[PDB]
Amino acid sequence: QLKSRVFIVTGASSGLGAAVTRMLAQEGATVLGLDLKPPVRFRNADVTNEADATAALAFAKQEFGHVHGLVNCAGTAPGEKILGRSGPHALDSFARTVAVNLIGTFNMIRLAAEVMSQGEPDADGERGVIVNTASIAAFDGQIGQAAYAASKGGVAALTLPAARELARFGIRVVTIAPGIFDTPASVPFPPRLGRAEEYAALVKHICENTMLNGEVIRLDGALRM
Amino acid sequence: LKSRVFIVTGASSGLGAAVTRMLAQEGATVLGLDLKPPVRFRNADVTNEADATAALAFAKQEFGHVHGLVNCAGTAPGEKILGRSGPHALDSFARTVAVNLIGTFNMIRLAAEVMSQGEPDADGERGVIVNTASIAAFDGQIGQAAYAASKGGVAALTLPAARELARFGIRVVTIAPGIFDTPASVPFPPRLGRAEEYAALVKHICENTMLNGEVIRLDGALRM
Amino acid sequence: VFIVTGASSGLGAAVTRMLAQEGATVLGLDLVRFRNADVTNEADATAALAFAKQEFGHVHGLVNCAGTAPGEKILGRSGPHALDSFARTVAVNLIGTFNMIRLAAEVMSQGEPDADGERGVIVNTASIAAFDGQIGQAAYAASKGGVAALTLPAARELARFGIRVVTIAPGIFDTPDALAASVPFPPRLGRAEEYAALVKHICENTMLNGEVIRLDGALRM
Amino acid sequence: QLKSRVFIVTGASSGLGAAVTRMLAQEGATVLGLDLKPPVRFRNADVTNEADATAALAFAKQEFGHVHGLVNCAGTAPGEKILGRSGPHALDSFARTVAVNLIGTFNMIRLAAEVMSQGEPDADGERGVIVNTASIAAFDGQIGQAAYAASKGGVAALTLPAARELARFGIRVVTIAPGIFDTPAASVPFPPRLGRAEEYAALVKHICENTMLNGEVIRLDGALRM
Repeated sequence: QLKSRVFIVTGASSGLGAAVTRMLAQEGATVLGLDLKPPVRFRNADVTNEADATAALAFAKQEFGHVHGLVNCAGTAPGEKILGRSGPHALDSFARTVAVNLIGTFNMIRLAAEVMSQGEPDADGERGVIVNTASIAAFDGQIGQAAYAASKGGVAALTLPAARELARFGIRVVTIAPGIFDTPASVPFPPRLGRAEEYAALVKHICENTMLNGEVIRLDGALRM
Repeated sequence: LKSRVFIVTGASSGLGAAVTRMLAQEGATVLGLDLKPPVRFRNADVTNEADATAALAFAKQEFGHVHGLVNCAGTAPGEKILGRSGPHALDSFARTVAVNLIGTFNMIRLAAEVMSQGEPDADGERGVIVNTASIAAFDGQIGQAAYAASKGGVAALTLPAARELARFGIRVVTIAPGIFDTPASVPFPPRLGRAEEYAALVKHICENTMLNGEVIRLDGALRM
Repeated sequence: VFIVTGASSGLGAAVTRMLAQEGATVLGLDLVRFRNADVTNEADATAALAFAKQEFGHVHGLVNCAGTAPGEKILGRSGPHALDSFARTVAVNLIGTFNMIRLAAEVMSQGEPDADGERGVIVNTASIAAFDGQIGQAAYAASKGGVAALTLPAARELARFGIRVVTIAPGIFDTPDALAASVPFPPRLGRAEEYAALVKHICENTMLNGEVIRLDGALRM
Repeated sequence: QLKSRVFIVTGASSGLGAAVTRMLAQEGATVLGLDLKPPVRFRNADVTNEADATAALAFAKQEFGHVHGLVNCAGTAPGEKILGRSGPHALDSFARTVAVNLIGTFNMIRLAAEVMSQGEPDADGERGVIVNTASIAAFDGQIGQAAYAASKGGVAALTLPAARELARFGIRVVTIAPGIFDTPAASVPFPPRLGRAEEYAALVKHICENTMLNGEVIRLDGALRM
């Protein structure tokens, strides 16, 4: 049960983050939802920014004493071709998508983990769970997804060395790679957009299933782009 | 899962026994198949067409319609391609491939036919097929050619199967387990898996409609 | 000295061509010298490998290109997929290459290492269906998926004797229409010689081991 | 043949880029060697800076007339734990490794590809080949390799969307994931040794010649799993 477990949810104001936050709250969990702007406490923070990350962790210690969970859902999925009519893909645009998607989730990991590390382990020796949001684009990059695919491919790659290291402290790191979700016909089955709640239902299952660790789980109705 | 009819392979022990246990406790009805006795149990050779056919008739008559198939029939033998004795016996590779791959496919093609004829639930779903590969399919070690190749063919089966079966609202998902205690080096949890953990992933797969066509490693982050 | 499986046509025939040009000795096997053999059969394969040892005195290479790539649904108009058809595809594609691997490896076992310590190189033909199985390719995907998974345990064991094991997963080749149009680049069918060319890159580059290499023009089915 | 073809190579001063530049020179190719420090024409460039990268492409457009080939070999490979004795992994250190390994290769790719774009197709219809250098850590990330692994995982994941877009113009994009090489061992199954940079170069060459190789990541690692 997640009851009285303290989770940090990133991208918490909408989409996958909102749905995870909601799921945790229904399970009696305690949540710090973090996002750039406003839609269980909510704080504003740029996950990319060191000082904002630090201050949200300091808010967590001070309000709650412990952190047992981190769910990285802050994310941007722009579309932009490597060679546009206009000229080449903006460099800034690519660096920014990498900064939000990859650097931000790493930033939340290095700092959340420091804290989970200090808490009481459970019966299995578990101290913490970290879940990240990659995307199916990490494996099936479509035209115009270069930045996005590279970004989420970095997240997907990060899972295993993070799992191997944090195993020491009994912290799990698992990554979900979602397909198309109804968030702010092609799909073999079910032939429809994923509902955020289905994403959250997998998140909770990772939280509960101690043997899931170091893996990237495709959640995509068998879609291949 | 309550009042749903599931067929489970390798049901007399290990993963399959834990899956039958999980299902029954969820109020589902289970036809557990295995070669030898340990919810009804019936003897069957998952490999044999006629035998698999008869098992599916028993289920059609007896319980009426089939919702679920969990392939947990397998063998995990170990044999060098080149031994002091000589090269790896051919019979032996073929038997491992018969039980793991050919037996899984057989159970899929016949369970699928029956699910095909059933009525779709609230999401349009007519059945779920969960397959047991192995982390050997990606991390084969010395000694594991037969098992690795055999489980690797089950893994690759997943997607063409889900793609076709989508037509009928049948999902196909494969799990790739690591080391489970069935009949030290693991990163975390630094222990063998309990079979019950495998059954709980299967149950989550049953519950989560968006899981389809995927191979899910369940192995405490172990790379062999 | 090379044994090439499925050497009568397709990719096997181009592989025999390429080694023939390179001035190697080839034993072509199929249902430079040919020899009629069933890759599946424990006897034919032994007799084949015994042929090769007395007639040739060593074995340095094995290229498995014996294959069937047939099409059939899991639920057909008529009924379920035939079990024997499925078993037969697994047999040719997977049992047959394993049969050839266990035997050729026994011989390459007993030969002289070169300057890199290499006694042998085995190249297997998987397929992209092993990762992108399209509807109707369950048997094909399953068996070629078996091949692909074999590569690493096999390379890890055979490392002992300096035998490398590499698998190629080709996309669409003109071997025995605009499906071609759908391959991103080059937008055509692959030529068997290009396949043979990678077999050659692999025989040449000692660091390629234990890998499945896509040769598919960026195609995803 | 690589004869008369013009290549840009990145991290050209040592290790893998050096050996690539060597093999291209020996096959009679014109080579633009980019790197930060010196040991075919060499220029000093930061593959990460937009203006350095634009200045290198203009240079090679004016100087040689075309660009047919980009080989990305610039890269760093720090090890730092997520949670170290001192404290958590520095933020900016992680960014910096992502910036050299990932933002760097993308910068070169977007700019080279623009130029390759503007040339004539060769006999196979090919205007370019881009080979990237990822690493086995993209799939087998070891302890301490988080930043390196994510970086290279980025590079690996880029390859298919790039080949898919750039197919339109006949530019192939292929990524090699090398294992342990002798660049600035009883563990590798066979050969039980560090790879020589020449063997990396030889795969780069195989890729330039083989038109069917596109959108893929090739492990070049002697079957090592980290």
